[PDB]
Amino acid sequence: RLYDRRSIFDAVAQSNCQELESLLPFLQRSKKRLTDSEFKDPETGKTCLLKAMLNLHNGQNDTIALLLDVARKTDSLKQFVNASYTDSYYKGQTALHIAIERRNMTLVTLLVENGADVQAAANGDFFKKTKFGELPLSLAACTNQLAIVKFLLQNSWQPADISARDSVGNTVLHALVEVADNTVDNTKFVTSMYNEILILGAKLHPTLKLEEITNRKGLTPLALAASSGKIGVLAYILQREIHE
Ligand SMILES: Nc1ncnc2c1ncn2[C@@H]1O[C@H](COP(=O)(O)OP(=O)(O)OP(=O)(O)O)[C@@H](O)[C@H]1O
Repeated sequence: RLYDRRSIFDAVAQSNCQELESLLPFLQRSKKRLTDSEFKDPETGKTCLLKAMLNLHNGQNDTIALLLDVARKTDSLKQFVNASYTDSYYKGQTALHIAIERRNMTLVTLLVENGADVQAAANGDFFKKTKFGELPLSLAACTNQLAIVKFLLQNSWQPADISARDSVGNTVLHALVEVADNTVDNTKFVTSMYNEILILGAKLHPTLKLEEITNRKGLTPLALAASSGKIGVLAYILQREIHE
């Protein structure tokens, strides 16, 4: 009949609802909400949904489901599902991001249909270059996740902005170029995903001049490849760029 940060986090990660059974009335009666400070790790920002996203057997976590649901019934749902990591390492990350990272269609769908921002920028160190993509779109795109990419743009609940730009003004095409490392297998996949995107550049916005967008440096996706030295892809872009 009561719950604290750990109590919930415990069951969520344990992946059981018998101990979550009755979370709503606590929140109802205590007028506390999963959203406010108490139920977050100030260090990171892990909300109980975010713990759930990390802990999942075979891709399953029935917690996620009777959790967005308990969040929805408590007047905090858009706020709850878009919660990102307050830290400097995993800065932008939302529930949605992880679902895409973890290549989970069933979870990425049961998430945006509960109102996940499909424009949330993965702002942290984790996504940056030190050894892109940044946007749920550009991410799925770059991870080779076409089945999800389509779901993002062609979405009935919330369309992904196909011509969006991250910090450093990079679109999905830029992102792809940025990922081309010249391997037989790499060039192939980037080429395909590139093509596929431009094809959806027909059905959804036959009006958009997508090939022509400039990043913060001021390069077209082609112009990037030219300097970036991704010769394989540059050849594709140019070759296709002649209607076949
Ligand atoms: N977006 C992410 N992708 C992959 N791994 C992550 C991500 N965010 C956090 N992690 C890693 O996974 C762990 C988070 O999962 P979880 O909270 O279940 O860990 P835990 O062992 O239960 O407890 P703790 O959070 O104290 O480690 C972190 O230890 C972190 O190193």
